[PDB]
Order: sequence, then C-alpha cells, then structure tokens
Amino acid sequence: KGYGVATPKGSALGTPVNLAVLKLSEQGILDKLKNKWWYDKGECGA
Amino acid sequence: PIESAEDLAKQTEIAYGTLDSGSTKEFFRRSKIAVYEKMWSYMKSAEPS
Amino acid sequence: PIESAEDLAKQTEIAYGTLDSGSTKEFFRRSKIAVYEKMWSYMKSAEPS
Repeated sequence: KGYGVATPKGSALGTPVNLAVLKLSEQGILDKLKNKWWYDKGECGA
Repeated sequence: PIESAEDLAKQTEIAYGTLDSGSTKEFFRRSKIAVYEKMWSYMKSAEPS
Repeated sequence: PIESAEDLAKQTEIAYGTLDSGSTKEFFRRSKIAVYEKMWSYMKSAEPS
C-alpha cells in the first residue's frame, strides 16, 4: 500500500504536488524524514 | 566503555547533555551530521532536562 | 554475516559493485548519506572495476 498527497479533481496543484513528491523522493528527503521521526526520535536506540 | 559520540548516540542507558546556553548546544543545533542530529534530537526531547 | 549497507561499507574483505550504467550507480553517485557516500567512493576507486 502507499500513502499519497491528495488534491481535488481538476485542481491546479495536482501536477506540481506530484512532481514535488517525486523530487523529494529522489533527493532522499522522504527517507531522511522517515529516519528523523521514527528512529532519530526513537526511545529504544539501535 | 563509550569511546566516541556514536557510542553515546546508539545507546539509551547513559544520558547526556550540554550547558543550557553556549557554543556546544548551538553546534549540536546547527549540525548536519547524522549522529549529531540524533544526539540533538535526544537532548532536545529529553525529559527531565 | 553482512546484514546491512553499513556492514558492507565498514569492512574491506568483501568487494561490492553494481552495473556499469543503471539506476543504482546514479543513486550511489548522487547520494548524500554518509554510508552511501563511502560506498560510492569505494566503488569509484576500486580496481579492477
């Protein structure tokens, strides 16, 4: 399954938001946020 | 024993902190290194202070 | 046994590589993570290729 950023049908922001999500994915920022909010702020360590 | 900052950042049995205001806290706040980001997140979210 | 990318990057007895051209090589070339930067440097400077 996947989580997606949702927009109204026919909205002018759908294509820019999709492209922005793809850019953030390829730059490693999504993985960086995942690590920050799951493991950097984890209370159990490694 | 703890031989580097990585050994501190990996565990949770030993707490660690800095001076409330000074160059060390700002260094950890502004750091972009992953281990120092982990340390800064822990120290900022640590309770009690 | 080698279980993660960090384990590969730390050791030197095991060599690792990718295709000569492809998406994995570009991922390692453009990566800003320290472990992947280490791996890309090793793979770039490894002889024979």
